[PDB]
Amino acid sequence: SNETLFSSYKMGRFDLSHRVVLAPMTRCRALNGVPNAALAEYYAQRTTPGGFLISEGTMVSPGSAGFPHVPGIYSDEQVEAWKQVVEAVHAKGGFIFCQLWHVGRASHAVYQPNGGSPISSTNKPISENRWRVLLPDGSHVKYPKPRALEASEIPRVVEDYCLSALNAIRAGFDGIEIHGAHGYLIDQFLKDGINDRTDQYGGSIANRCRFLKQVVEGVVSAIGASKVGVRVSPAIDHLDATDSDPLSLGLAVVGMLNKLQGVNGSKLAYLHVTQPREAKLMKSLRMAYNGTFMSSGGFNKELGMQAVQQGDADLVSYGRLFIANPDLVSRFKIDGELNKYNRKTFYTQDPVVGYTDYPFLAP
Ligand SMILES: Cc1cc2nc3c(=O)[nH]c(=O)nc-3n(C[C@H](O)[C@H](O)[C@H](O)COP(=O)(O)O)c2cc1C
Ligand SMILES: CCCCC[C@H](O)/C=C/[C@H]1C=CC(=O)[C@H]1CCCCCCC(=O)O
Repeated sequence: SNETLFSSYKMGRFDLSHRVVLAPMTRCRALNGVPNAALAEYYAQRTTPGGFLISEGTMVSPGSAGFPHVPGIYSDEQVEAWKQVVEAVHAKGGFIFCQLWHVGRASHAVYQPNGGSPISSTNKPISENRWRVLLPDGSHVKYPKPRALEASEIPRVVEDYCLSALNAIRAGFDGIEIHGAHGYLIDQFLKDGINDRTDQYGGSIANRCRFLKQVVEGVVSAIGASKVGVRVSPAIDHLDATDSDPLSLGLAVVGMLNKLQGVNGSKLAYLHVTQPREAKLMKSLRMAYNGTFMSSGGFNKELGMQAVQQGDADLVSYGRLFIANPDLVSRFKIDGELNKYNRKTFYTQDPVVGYTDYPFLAP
């Protein structure tokens, strides 16, 4: 009860100076899928010594994008271009994980090779009321009808995750995070409100987890458990990703990861859980997971401070506030003022405006 957001922490290999984490955040500045100086600049600004960072969602294969100008890690060109961003982070003594991202059905023909259909667990489109895919021209259109995968096809998509993880390390990354949240590919298998499968990848809760299990297994096999994080969001309806019982789902995922750590012999870097914005559900998964717990969603300083003090979380990741405040860790420390975030420049392509030009705190 004497631990705070500013207490040091040992994350297996990595000795952290504090608990404030940069949440993964799509910003769409990686023009044409390739990272650049602007990304290096933006992440560097946000780096503190012993500070932990999570990169924006990063493509694992052609077709895995549902956003314009998001970066990839499947090609050599991408690997080489990422090096500057990581080196920049390492220079300032921070740690960085590449989030491995497949959007599944949350895509468009535009982002698909040969203009194909996005792949998912189901053939059902995302409903057309609340949700629209954003296109390179800035317009918003309806999500198309996806193609459900053959069972035989899945081991290949898992191999895409392996290569991406192997590239990430080769590019200098300290590790990777599996994006299994927010209604993207993995979540489309996890949630029974999407996964209408007949086979071993659907039905029972154990069956809905089988996809993630394999993805986590293959990646851990490739680069070691200690360099792997997993992000899930059991209670988030984004893109029609509902479950009949989110608490049982979360606990089935938590349970899966525990029972995997015996099979491997080593612990994962962390489990990353996002809240929408009961609170029993979070505390429940925490007690249940044997390892580091990074909690996310709607946090400020006081909430983040009390989460650590009470043992609800080891680490707390910040999204919206970290965009507006490159030196957020310092601002929290001295209880300083916070810059407000501008929504309009979240997903614009400018290297500077709304991206790196958020001012540091004055001396
Ligand atoms: C502009 C923006 C982009 C985001 N992109 C991602 C992403 O690529 N991958 C991911 O797992 N979460 C993404 N998120 C969700 C954040 O990781 C985080 O969970 C969310 O911002 C809620 O936390 P907060 O209240 O501190 O902002 C994004 C959020 C925002 C606002
Ligand atoms: C001005 C707001 C634009 C919408 C941006 C929104 O935060 C969506 C972000 C998506 C992009 C990548 C992701 O991984 C998604 C984040 C999921 C946010 C879910 C909302 C949580 C809640 O229910 O409070």
